[PDB]
Amino acid sequence: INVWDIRKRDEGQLNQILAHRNIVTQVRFSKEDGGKKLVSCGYDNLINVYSSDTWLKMGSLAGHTDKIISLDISNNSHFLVSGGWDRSIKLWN
Amino acid sequence: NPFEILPESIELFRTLALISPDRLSLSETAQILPKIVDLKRILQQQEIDFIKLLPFFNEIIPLIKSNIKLMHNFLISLYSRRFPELSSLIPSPLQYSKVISILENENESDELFFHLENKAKLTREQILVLTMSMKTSFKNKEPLDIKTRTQILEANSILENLWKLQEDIGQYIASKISIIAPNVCFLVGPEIAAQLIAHAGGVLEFSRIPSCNIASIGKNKHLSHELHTLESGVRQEGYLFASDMIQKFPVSVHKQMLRMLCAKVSLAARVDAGQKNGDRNTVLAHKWKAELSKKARKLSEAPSISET
Amino acid sequence: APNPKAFPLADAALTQQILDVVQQAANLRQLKKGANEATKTLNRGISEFIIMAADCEPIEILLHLPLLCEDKNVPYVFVPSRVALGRACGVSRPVIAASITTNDASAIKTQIYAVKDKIETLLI
Amino acid sequence: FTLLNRLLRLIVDPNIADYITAKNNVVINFKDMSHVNKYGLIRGLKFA
Amino acid sequence: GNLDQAELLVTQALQKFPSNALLWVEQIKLFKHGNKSSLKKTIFQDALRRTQNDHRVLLEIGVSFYAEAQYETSLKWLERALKKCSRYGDTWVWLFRTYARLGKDTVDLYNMFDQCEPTYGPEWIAASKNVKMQYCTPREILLRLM
Amino acid sequence: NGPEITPEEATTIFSVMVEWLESRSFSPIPFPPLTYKNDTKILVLALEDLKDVYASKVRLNASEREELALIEEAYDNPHDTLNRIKKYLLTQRVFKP
Amino acid sequence: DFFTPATSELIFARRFLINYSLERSRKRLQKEMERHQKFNTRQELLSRRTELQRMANLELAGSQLVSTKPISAVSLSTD
Repeated sequence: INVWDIRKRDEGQLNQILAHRNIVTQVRFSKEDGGKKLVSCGYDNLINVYSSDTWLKMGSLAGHTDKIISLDISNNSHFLVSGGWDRSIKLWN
Repeated sequence: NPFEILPESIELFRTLALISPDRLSLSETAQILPKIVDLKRILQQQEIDFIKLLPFFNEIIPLIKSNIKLMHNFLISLYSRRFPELSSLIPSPLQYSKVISILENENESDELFFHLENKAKLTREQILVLTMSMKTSFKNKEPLDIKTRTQILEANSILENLWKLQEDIGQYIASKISIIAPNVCFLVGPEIAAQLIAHAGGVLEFSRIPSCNIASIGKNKHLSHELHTLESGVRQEGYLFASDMIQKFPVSVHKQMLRMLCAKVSLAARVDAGQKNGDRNTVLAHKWKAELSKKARKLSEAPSISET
Repeated sequence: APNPKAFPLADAALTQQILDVVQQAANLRQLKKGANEATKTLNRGISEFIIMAADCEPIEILLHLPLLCEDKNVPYVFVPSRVALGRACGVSRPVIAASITTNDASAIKTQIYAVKDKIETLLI
Repeated sequence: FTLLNRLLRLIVDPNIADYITAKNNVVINFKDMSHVNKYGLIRGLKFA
Repeated sequence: GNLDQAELLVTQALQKFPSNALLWVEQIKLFKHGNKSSLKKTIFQDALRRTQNDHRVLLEIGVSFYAEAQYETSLKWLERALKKCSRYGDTWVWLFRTYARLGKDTVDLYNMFDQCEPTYGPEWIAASKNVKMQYCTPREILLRLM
Repeated sequence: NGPEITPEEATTIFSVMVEWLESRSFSPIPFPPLTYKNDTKILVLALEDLKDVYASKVRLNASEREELALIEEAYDNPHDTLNRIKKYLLTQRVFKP
Repeated sequence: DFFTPATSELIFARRFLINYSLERSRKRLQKEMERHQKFNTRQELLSRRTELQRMANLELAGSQLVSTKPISAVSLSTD
């Protein structure tokens, strides 16, 4: 995940992140929280979470037997709703 | 009410289709024939909203096949040990049920003429071997139970009505195949295309069928006592072998025209499965039909004589 | 470009690797050529993955398969040239669709899982 | 072959009988002409 | 009841574990429902190639043919399952069901059963877990299973 | 025009044969077992009956050499030949011209 | 070609976009102004670690099968 800070154009633009074993499918932000929390999904079976500053892995989210092709975050950031080649929507509480 | 009646009906076909044969569940079984008549009237005069109805048939008709097959296996499960050769000699469940009702009619020459008229699908030789089994096997003793006689009469009724429903779907699809699968229609014919799609259910599924298995679709069940080998040498027979595209060319080429023909039918049905319902072009099946014509005329024309 | 419709389509390098696996499994008898035998492998479910051809015409006859591949959840790619594909399958006549099947005793199994993994990368 | 075949099903395992009639139904060939024998016994067979 | 995701999970579970028999058991059940029933005998052949004629797979063959009403074929497959593994009890259950429908004499089967003393299988273990059949003779266990 | 035999005639004559086999109490001939007692000797009789023609001519043609080759392979491998024979009796309904 | 099209329908909309993104740029950056003005390390870092701990403590809640093929698009509606 290439996190580009475009507020600084000539210095420290990119903060690179190592997301998933295989490629990255969808990336989302914590929305109403004012960002500061990111959530990413990819063809690795894990859905992982990040912060807007450290940009590090806080934890890995299991629950997908197979590829994770889509992800979306609740506006209030409480619950996560995703879908994948498992052909089933999933929640996180 | 079609959308109200139909899902519950398909659910019923799932229930009894899941019910194993030799376990009768007669009360639950008789509840199908009201839904059979219901689907007959929904099908016959409605002629409205086909586009929604096509996937519904693609769903139900395989369940209809497994269901009539189930009634067949349960029915022979009823006739077991009384006249066991009847399944081996009579392949079809329709011929099976009707001919059985005829053996249980009891009401000689009127019998030989009567199963020929009522069954109507029985060839002379089939009648011959059937009569052989009547002498060497059929017990001609009164049935074990009159309640068993009423049970098998009921099974005859539900199997007959169910087959009439399948044939009705075959006629309705037979009407709409022009817009359904235009390539297969132009390539073979409306009736035979309707029989292929009818036996294979969804056009998607008939595209999921390889070209090698299409030739045997519709083939009367292979029977070791019946003769097979023909001068054309074709062992598949079946629907497509009865098409004009084959039968117009000489006896030597029927085999190659059968293999090539089944291939082009598979490809054509795959194109029709890929195309939207609104925009369809027959040009592919057209140039393929031209190619098959070239193949048949080349295989028909022998090689020119060599200089001695 | 080899048609607007057909997707995904690999590059020259990955195409080279995939065709290498095509010839290899073809030497191990783990491959099934043709659209009909590809369909049979998909229905049986023993297919590791599906290769198809971009330059083939018409494209629809190869476009019936991707629906079946997405049904069985099996990966598939499009090599650009059917001539190169069948040439890799060991047939002079150009082949459109080939299928790498499953063998638990196969020595190339790891190669098939690697190439298959890159295919799943392409699928999207 | 139908009557004959049943009469053989009386004698032998119907596998053997169906083999017999299946062998009596073949493509008979002479020079540049070919047909099938549907009707009548083929004498050249050993079990004939 | 929806067998689509079941088929998917079977395919993936075979990709990870082709050798295990129980997966081919559940798949043979899926194709036993007959939503397709196009590829069937070839799926039995594949199950016998992968599982190498496992008694569970053979049993599932005899249960599928049991749902095809043919007690000669299903009886044959159940007997083959006996020869592979005797101590597996579901074989005996589906036996006494098939002999119950066809009508053959079961006495020798009771003899080989008392010689067998089978405890194995999901249905049999379930019988032991029903707590009413906890301590009782295997004969009346079978009687209550039928 | 179909088979000349009518179901009435077939009924009568087949009833005659069945009534005869029942009156004589004739046990039907079983398919040859996997292991049959006189099996090898029966195979010998067949092969010798086939070699009866070829013991004479000193000059064999191609087809005769193929047949005699088959027969010699039948002496060399009776188990493989007998199993090849039982396979055809159980299976093939389609034969070469 | 570079800068070739006129796009008449665009200019009327594009000026609505310079007004729109202009005012929401000033308003948004003003919210940022109040935020960076009023934060501090204590409830900033503690709340941050709290939320991150929550996400790290999330676990699969439920799942619902939908379609015969995989589910490509998953989007939560507003609220």
